Amino acid sequence: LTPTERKRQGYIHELIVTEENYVNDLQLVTEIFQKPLMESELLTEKEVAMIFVNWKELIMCNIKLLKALRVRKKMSGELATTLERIEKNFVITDPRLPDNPIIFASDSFLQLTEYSREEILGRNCRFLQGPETDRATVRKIRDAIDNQTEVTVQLINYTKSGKKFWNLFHLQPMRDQKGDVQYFIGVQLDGTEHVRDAAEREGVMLIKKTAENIDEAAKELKMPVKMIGDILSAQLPHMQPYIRFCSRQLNGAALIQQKTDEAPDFKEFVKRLAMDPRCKGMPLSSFILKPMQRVTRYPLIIKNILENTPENHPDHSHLKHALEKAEELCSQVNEGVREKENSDRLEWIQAHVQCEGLSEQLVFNSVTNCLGPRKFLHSGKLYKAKSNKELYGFLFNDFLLLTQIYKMYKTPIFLNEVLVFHISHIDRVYTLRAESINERTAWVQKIKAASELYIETEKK
Amino acid sequence: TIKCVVVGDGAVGKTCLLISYTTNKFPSEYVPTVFDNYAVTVMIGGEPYTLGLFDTAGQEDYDRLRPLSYPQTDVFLVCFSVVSPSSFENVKEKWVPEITHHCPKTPFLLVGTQIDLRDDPSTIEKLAKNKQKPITPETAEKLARDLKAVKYVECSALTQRGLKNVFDEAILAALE
Ligand SMILES: Cc1cc2nc3c(=O)[nH]c(=O)nc-3n(C[C@H](O)[C@H](O)[C@H](O)COP(=O)(O)O)c2cc1C
Ligand SMILES: Nc1nc2c(ncn2[C@@H]2O[C@H](COP(=O)(O)OP(=O)(O)O)[C@@H](O)[C@H]2O)c(=O)[nH]1
Repeated sequence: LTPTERKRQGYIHELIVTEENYVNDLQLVTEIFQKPLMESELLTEKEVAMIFVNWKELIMCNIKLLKALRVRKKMSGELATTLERIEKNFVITDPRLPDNPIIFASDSFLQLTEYSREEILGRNCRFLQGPETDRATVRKIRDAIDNQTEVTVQLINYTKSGKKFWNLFHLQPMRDQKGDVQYFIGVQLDGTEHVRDAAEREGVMLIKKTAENIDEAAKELKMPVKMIGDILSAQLPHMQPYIRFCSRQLNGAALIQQKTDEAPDFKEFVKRLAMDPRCKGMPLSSFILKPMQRVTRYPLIIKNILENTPENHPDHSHLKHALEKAEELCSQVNEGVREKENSDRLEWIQAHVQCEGLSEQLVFNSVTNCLGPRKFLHSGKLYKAKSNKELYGFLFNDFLLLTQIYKMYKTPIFLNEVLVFHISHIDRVYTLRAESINERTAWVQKIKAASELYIETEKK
Repeated sequence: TIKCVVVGDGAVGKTCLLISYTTNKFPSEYVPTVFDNYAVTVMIGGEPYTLGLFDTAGQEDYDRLRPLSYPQTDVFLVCFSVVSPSSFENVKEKWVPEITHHCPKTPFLLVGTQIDLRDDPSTIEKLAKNKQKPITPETAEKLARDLKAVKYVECSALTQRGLKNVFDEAILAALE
């Protein structure tokens, strides 16, 4: 096993194992946190929905994924228990995989060759060959594989230790219903000499009949497929509920923290729920991170599976497309957090700011002139020098709105004609006092950044 | 329970030092895993303390997902590879300003990682080709003062040198 291919088997293992633990962790929260809190009646139905939100929808979303990953591993388990009734020396190889690796080795083959199944799977059967092995006979086996036809030859093979033995070897393809070759069956009949006449004729019939049983006992069974990207590439586009969860999970964490401080009964109640040994000593709040942590760790896993998957591997075409779809999901979720917060801020402003003395009806949550959707940036208490009027400003990406504790103060100051504490608009010069130096830093840095963004975009 | 969060650039060794600390062994290349939220209990002066360990790996390039881990954080671990200078620059340019913004009352350590590669001849060769030199502790201790970090620590998840010490000093910083 090459170090590269060994890492691949390890990262594919990581994907499924961590998925098992993740789906289980989702179900733990529902069992010992969500359902108890729903009955506790310390939170209203709305308050519970503000915390766990579509947790249930995330579980069904990943179970469908988990079952798909399990079926693939189950194929090798159901097959092994089926081909266990055949106590003969045989291996099964996958031509569609690089260098035609052994995807299955019988128990009898391992006893004869003195090899373990872990030292064999994923390698070409050429390791059985040695010094006295007739290279001319070996090329007869190669041709039959390239020609996709059966063959039966006799050649010297060696064990793990080096014990010599003649091998009455029979090879035959395993075609599907469509007619294409998908697998190869290799039956070994160990001996001590090169069998001839009646001894050979009998042996040839035996191994050929053996291969016929293997082809039938393993037929109509969807064979173990050594790839995992095909599933991920088709399952990840359905991870939409993650966009919804993470966008609203922040309000939920702040809801619990609030309920925790202003109610000592609530804090102790939740802590007792976390005393479940299944929690490994972790609080409820940390479990909320797991859905966000899972999507961000999907590209990390897939990327490592991909970088240990060769170009000529049929999984490379899928893993590459899956990693693209995985990274899209994170971005959509990442932006989903930004969009939900933005809407929450703007809708709050829409029904709290009175717009009088204005020509057009100002809709905050709408489209700007050249920047698209309007974005809230900063807002804080602002005192006007030489007047000391209690003002309050809402900074956006396109303009600055000055209000008063909300009734509008003046005409909405656009940022394509604003300058940078001292803030300058065309001729008019505004002098505004900040509450602190750090807040004066926050305003200046954000106003200048938003102003320059407007200008450069307008200069196109 | 003390919540400790590990932050820093990608591939600086955040996940490894977490795994190597909790599992007492450096992650094999053939058996690689992620780091779920883990809790360990160490003994300092006869007093048991419980650490809440969080891994922010995979979030570095997502600005709205990163701060989700930040609430209720008791101590941060701002990480940089002593071999990677760009990870050392993002300390004062990104990570320390970011945790100061979200958690201004939360103390943080300056963690230099992968210190076992600082003497490695093969690694210095690659850094020499880009006119770069591995970050000496004297350099990093200067950044620790300038950014008002509690202190500076070095560790190798591979050698386990000063690995235990990092999380020990992390606890002491959260008891201030
Ligand atoms: C299913 C199967 C079983 C095989 N079993 C043996 C075997 O037992 N002994 C052997 O020498 N070659 C066996 N081979 C052939 C080798 O795997 C390999 O294809 C052959 O030695 C040609 O090697 P080459 O491509 O490097 O020239 C088997 C091939 C297949 C497809
Ligand atoms: N020599 C050495 N290598 C390390 C150490 N820590 C991490 N690495 C290497 O860094 C690579 C990825 O680091 P990782 O733990 O994923 O960093 P992260 O992405 O920030 O979490 C691994 O392949 C390790 O070989 C260390 O202490 N010593």
